[PDB]
Amino acid sequence: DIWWQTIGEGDCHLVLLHGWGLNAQVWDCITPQLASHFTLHLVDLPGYGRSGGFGAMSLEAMAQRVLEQAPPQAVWLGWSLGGLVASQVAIMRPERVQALVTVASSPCFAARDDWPGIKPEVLAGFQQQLSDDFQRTVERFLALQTMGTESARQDARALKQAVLSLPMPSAEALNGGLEILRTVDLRQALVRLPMPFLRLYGRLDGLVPRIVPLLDWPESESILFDKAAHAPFVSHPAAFCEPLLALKTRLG
Amino acid sequence: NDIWWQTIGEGDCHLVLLHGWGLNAQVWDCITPQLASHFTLHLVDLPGYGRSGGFGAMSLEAMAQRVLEQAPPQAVWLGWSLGGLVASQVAIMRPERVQALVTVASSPCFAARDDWPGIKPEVLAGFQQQLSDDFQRTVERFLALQTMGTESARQDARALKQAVLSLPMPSAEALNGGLEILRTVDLRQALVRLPMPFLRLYGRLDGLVPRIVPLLDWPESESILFDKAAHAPFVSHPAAFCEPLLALKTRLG
Amino acid sequence: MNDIWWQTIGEGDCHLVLLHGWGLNAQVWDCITPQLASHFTLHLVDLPGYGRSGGFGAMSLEAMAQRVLEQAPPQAVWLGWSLGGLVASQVAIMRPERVQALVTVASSPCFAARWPGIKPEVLAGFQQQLSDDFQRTVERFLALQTMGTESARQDARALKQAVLSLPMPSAEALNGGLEILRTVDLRQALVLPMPFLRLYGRLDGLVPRKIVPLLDWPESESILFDKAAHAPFVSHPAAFCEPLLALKTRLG
Repeated sequence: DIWWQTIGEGDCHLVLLHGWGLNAQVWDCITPQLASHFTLHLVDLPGYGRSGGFGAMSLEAMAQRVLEQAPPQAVWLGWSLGGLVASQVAIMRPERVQALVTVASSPCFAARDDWPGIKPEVLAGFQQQLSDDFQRTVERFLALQTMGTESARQDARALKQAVLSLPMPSAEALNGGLEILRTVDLRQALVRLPMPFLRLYGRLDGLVPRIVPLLDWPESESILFDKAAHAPFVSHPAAFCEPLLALKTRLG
Repeated sequence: NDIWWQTIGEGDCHLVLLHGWGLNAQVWDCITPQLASHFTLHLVDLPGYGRSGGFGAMSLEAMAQRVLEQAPPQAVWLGWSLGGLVASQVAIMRPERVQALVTVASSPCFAARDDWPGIKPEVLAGFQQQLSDDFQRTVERFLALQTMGTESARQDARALKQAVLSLPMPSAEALNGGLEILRTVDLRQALVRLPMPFLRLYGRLDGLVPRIVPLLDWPESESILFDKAAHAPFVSHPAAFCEPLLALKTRLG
Repeated sequence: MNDIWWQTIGEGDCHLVLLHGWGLNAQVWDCITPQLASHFTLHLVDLPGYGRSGGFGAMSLEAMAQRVLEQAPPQAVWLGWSLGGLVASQVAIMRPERVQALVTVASSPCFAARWPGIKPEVLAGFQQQLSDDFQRTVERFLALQTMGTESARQDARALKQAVLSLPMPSAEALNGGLEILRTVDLRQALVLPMPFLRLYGRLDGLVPRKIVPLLDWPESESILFDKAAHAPFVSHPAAFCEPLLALKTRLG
């Protein structure tokens, strides 16, 4: 069904959800640093990577399918689009999420009134370009996520390699992904999450504008990566892991 | 177990200030009015020092944990000398609490090690024994050691001495433990992977923390050397000390 | 492809040449170059015969080091993995003014036993077996360089990925490299006027624990990783970058 790979054997399970257009291979470089401290669940989201053969679906539905293969309890970490999925799971079944971690994610990707974000028509235009130029629209959207850093070239290639080492996902899965980002808004639903909530950001993130407002989710904690863009775990793997190890400990 | 903690100022951003070994939060008396309009200022007496009486010797880890417990959710943390190791330890342990790390006249590894400049262990050991057998003479030796070499040296040591004479000194055990922290702690590798901004202020003439280019090659941190300051550049050169703090607030937004 | 492929990454103004091992290419450094590009100008090399430098054949260890030198910077730290640790070492014998420091990782001066090590006739086996079953001989030799760790099957498929995404090295060059391992002893020519850092995996099958005799090289330093086998920068990235960053502090 859903490509799912389990690695390591700590008593704390960690579910890692990638972002739009990509797959679990994005975690290749931090899985070695984590697998001795967690049982790690590498997931290709439904419609993505080796989980082809799903079309579009609602965020809720994406979260129900990943939930249906998850361990009983686990820390849930979502990167970007994956951050919304991991968020939806915490909303739907809080007893399953010992703690929620989002990486370079926004509860509401599209700019709303007095809420920073992407212009709803920038993203709408990205769905049109996908019709006209499929292959190069995915590559251009991923090129956006490593821009701005003193590492952009090797980081853009890490992402680009990870989409090109597998057959492209369906164009309907991806367009649906873009729609989720365009229309989803979880700011309120997370106001009262009952479990530990850790939000990680990159300062130079061109998609998720740098946090102070979500800080004012008073129970959640946030870390801003000062020299990272939209993929802090690629450009800053060692700073990325350490708050996760600290988080396993705090749970205890 | 509660720590002396005074919040002053009416400023946008939070700034925790941590004094060095043997002193107390009064060392900041004469820069707080220039910072008061830009930061909410958190003036702390480290566990076992000054007004947070009744603590003995502890590890840097326990020390940083006790301070962090009365800390605001998110602040900029500025450490002077040993306070710099405390603030650094906080950065490492609890990055979500630390908007930015600043150290003044402070070293990640105070004692000289191989290929690493610092206080020679035997010189530190001599200071300890001197402190044990000849307390008040060694306090004066210490106060001179922080101000020596600058245009302003006597006036500055007098200012530091005022902060010493007017509060309870730390217990014999707290004193010895803190020297043992400086003797043993090495945070060099630990601070490579810090996620937040890291600003390091130094005095060119500082005789306790030698003149910086090894640490710059922490490539994501920044460093500033005041040509004319020694170990207390916020005493000797208040105006230049605050400027990079305003620049930091600009960077954080 | 009669050119040595050579890529430069970073702005750390200390230079660091990275030399891969038998069969592999610079892609094996994919997960550590982020950790190190902030601290070094990195030169990723594909040894001649391998990776993107495929249009070469068999050649002596000194021919290899000479070809690799021609495109190397004026001065640099030279770090070699496995077979690459013999190219590095050779370079710090032919032209030591070019080499600010020599680092070897899970490598030995004389790979074949005499002196603990690998039996010579079982490196004859791989050479012969390489003609009777090309693919599985390569796979089985590569498998030796990761097995022995808790992460053996992740680390193994990291190496296979790096091999499969580029042209398979020539049987000639692959045979040539096995020849270097089998024949060469550099134990005597390394008794050497630069700092000499030596990195080992306790669980390394191909490289035993000849460390304690090579500690006697009285001015060579050695570090053993207690849970690494032949590929410790893959199995343990963090513990691998730390000694490199402290070596850079010990210069300058």
